[PDB]
Amino acid sequence: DFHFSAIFQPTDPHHHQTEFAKVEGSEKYVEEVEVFGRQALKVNPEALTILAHRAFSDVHHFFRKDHLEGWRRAIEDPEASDNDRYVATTLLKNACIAAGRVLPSCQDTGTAIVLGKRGELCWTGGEDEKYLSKGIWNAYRYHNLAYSQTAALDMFKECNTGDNLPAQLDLLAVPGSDYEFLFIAKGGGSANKAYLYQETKALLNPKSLRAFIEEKLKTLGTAACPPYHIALVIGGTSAEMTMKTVKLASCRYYDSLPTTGDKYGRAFRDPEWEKIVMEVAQKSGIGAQFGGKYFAHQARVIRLPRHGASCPVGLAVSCSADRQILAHINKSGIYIEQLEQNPAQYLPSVKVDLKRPIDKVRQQLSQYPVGTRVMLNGTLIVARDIAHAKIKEMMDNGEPLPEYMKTSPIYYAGPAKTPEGYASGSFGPTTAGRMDSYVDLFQSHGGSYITLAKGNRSKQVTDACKKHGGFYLGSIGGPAAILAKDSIKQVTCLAFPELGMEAVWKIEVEDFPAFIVVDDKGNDMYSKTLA
Amino acid sequence: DFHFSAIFQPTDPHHHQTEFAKVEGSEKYVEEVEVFGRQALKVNPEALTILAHRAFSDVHHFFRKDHLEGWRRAIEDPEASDNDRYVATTLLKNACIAAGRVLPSCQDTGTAIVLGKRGELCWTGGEDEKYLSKGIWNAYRYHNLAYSQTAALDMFKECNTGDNLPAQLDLLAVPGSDYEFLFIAKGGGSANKAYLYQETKALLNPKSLRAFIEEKLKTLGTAACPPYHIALVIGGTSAEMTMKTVKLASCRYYDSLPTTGDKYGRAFRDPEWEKIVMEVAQKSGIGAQFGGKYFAHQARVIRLPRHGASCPVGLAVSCSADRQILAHINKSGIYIEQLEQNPAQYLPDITSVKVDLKRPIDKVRQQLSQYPVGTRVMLNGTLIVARDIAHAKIKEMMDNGEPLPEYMKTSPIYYAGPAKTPEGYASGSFGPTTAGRMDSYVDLFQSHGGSYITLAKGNRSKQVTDACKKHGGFYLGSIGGPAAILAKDSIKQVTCLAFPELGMEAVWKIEVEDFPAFIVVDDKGNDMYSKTLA
Ligand code: SF4
Ligand code: SF4
Repeated sequence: DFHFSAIFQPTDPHHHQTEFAKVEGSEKYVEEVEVFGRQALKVNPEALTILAHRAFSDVHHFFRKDHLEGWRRAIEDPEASDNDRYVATTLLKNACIAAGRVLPSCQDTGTAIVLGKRGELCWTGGEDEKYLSKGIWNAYRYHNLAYSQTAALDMFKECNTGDNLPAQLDLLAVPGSDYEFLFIAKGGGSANKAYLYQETKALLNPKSLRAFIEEKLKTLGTAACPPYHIALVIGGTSAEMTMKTVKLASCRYYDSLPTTGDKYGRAFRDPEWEKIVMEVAQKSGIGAQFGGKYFAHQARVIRLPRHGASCPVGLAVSCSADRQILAHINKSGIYIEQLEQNPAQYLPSVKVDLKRPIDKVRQQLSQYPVGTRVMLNGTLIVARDIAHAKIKEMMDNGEPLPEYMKTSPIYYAGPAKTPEGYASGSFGPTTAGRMDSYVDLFQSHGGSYITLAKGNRSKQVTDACKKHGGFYLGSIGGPAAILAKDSIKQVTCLAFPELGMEAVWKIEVEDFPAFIVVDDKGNDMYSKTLA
Repeated sequence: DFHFSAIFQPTDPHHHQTEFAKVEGSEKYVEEVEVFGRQALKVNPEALTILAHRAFSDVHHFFRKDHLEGWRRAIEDPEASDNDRYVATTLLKNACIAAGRVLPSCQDTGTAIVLGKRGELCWTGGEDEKYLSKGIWNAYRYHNLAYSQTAALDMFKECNTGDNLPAQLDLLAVPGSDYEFLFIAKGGGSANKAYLYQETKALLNPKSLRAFIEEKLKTLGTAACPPYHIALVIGGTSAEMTMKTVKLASCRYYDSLPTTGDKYGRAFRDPEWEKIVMEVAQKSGIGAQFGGKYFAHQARVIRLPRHGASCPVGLAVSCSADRQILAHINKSGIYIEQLEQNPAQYLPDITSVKVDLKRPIDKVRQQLSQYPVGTRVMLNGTLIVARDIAHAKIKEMMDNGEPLPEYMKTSPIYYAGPAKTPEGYASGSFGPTTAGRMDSYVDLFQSHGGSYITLAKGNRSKQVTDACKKHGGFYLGSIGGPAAILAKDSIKQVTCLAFPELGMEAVWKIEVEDFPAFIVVDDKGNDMYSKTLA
């Protein structure tokens, strides 16, 4: 006989485990009514604007408890490495700066993602996407955030939309008369570490699955600013369903799922395999960015039903800029998840002068092995994805490598907007691996001998630095607000201003910490843990 | 100033270009009302059961015009290869059988996927998932389909749910008072060929993108029964959004999108790069399964906005079992897309080695050894049928010290499974499965004296070529997709031999006549895909 079984059966479908604050006076935006014998809710769509504005403001200055607790755990664990503690201490201090509500916790203030669940009898007037987008527009326009969205004018010609729109608006039809939300300000760096695998029954035994996990976790590397929230989804009804689930798992949205399967194919969380993921993460030695135990905060593993011929698998992380906020609108008004406003309660090198010919800097760096902590003082030239592409194009047309690529270390980065009275907006490093295809080319043409970013890099960069006498320095990844507040003293746009954050910048820095990751001798700080 | 721009802006948002039929009398399921000055539609949720039942029945017996036209193009194009025309003719003949409404067009009757868009003022009572699931349940229970969903009792212990549930139910909240739908009966073989790539700005120039397309199309191989509808999505706001878009693009759901971008980042279809995908597909020589021009029916290329640090890319196909149906409920009742009920009108107005399998297996190996890869054979006699779960069970037995069972050494091994048997028929639809999923067993089984001759569809990995060379083995490629005509014409008797508890994935002993295949891998190191899928 027929038995309906929903795939997802959370025991806490409305997230009662989360603490919410009500927006003062917001009961004026709602009215409970009774139509055709059923309870309904009229919602003034301005409530969606107010809510989205607040969610995408608060989320850049505060974190959840389970995120902050992980950084404290890395500081207090006797088994953590010195680098584990240094990175976690820096990120907590960064969070203390961000909680001042001026600088966002990361320069990458993310794609605006809205998961909405509108009850059958929740009546907004239907213009939900417009009103939500206006609230998002307000948050990014009137706060010191960043405009990160790139519009395609044709297949290859692009421009920044200038307002961080469009958002991703996933609005679902569900029972009842409320409106429930998960807002995510998703960094590009962790978005890029969402992976889909197409597997078979041969994966589905303990030995094969553990080897698979070990292999795939290494491909995350340090490129998305660990410690990670690691989410793994085994199965799914389609690739897109597997990937949506792994995103939500990484947001801890499915934490109240059952922990056992049944003959109807319901989804379940697997604590036994979450523990195995954490054991792999810890024993990997990758650590919180620079070697150690704290590759991962925590793990979520969800097992899904599958077509008998199929085994899609999803792997994704939430990065140091762990940014999501639950919310709901009901007959009492607008409620928004309460994040931690006092992160401070969780708190328990070689000097390199850049103000010289770059060959003198290269010579000093050559005296030290990979793993050495350095403090940089002087000028950095800032350039990432589009600027690198433009410069390669110039040289392909016979033009010289620009002077500003040959005088100073190249910082792969872009700033968020500058607060009034401040020298710099949040201004941390971007993922180095995206620039790997340029390094040998630029070095063979006399520049980019020293680069500064975050994340492990491919072997071609190690070979290039050895061939050309180059270096790759790894900044701590994630602490964009304290870097801006403490290290960055002057910021000037050098070239391609139309590129927004991706313009070429000239910045003057003091006490800028980094590690020598790749030297000029073929050595790589990550060669043992991320081989 | 603020300007709202929806990412997707189809010029035909309600699919007026699609022909719909009204379910007779279905206006009795709806009622127009007005509350708070606004027009609303009350919908008896039984309408969802009725609609889902008809959709997931019709779609297994009929195809859209653009799919059938693609097969006719492969028959009539002077540039099509001889194998292109043979494969396309076989698939059209299969569709004519399926149009008899008894046998489904493929044995893999798919995952039931529902994209629903419920208007703000469309009131169903809210139990949409249950009522849709009951209609899907009716369709798979009361027709000659298959129960394809595998429940996980724990991480590794599995069972079939026995009713092709759960469905994928993606119900969206949208303006208005109607209920619009796209139903997809998605085969596992093409679902497995949905790929996500994490790329960068370094990809986004003509030379790199063309090279990328060339490289990735080859990784599709023939594993999902081409000619393909190829969908390529460049960009996206997240991996899951990119993959949903490429799925819908493969269903031709986004055909009316704009063809140019703008400063607000709207999605667009790119006809120039669709033409490039088609050129790449055609010049690949991969062909409609066995070499030629018709690797692809058509292409869809959607360009999406992206975070500046990101460039997700999606690639996906719709296979020969191209199965989707649009539908909507409005004030006039239930409307469902009209598919083509007379596929025979696409067939034109107007050479193989006979292989007797009823000989010792070593005599069959000897005869096959006389011929080069690419030789078309006609098989007559016994096949032993086993795919994913049976292979895993047998390897598990061997790991525990048991011998390879005798029934794995007497006849060629057909990787396949049947749909339910129609009353009075020898077999339900019973076509081949994707061979590549069994690649890890071949060398092991051949080292223990069996599986010397395998029969399935799709190109295989190099380890299979090496095993067949080491052990004097062969891989025969059945045409992929024509499950109904294989069942009606070739498969004469089906008996369950072992592991009856595995259901569809039991070991079967079947007798076949005039079963066509190509020698894909011989016993000499040759592989008919070695040049096109190198
Ligand atoms: S820089 Fe690091 S912390 Fe910030 S969004 Fe990118 S991956 Fe996340
Ligand atoms: S056997 Fe071929 S046609 Fe049938 S569902 Fe699988 S890939 Fe599609």
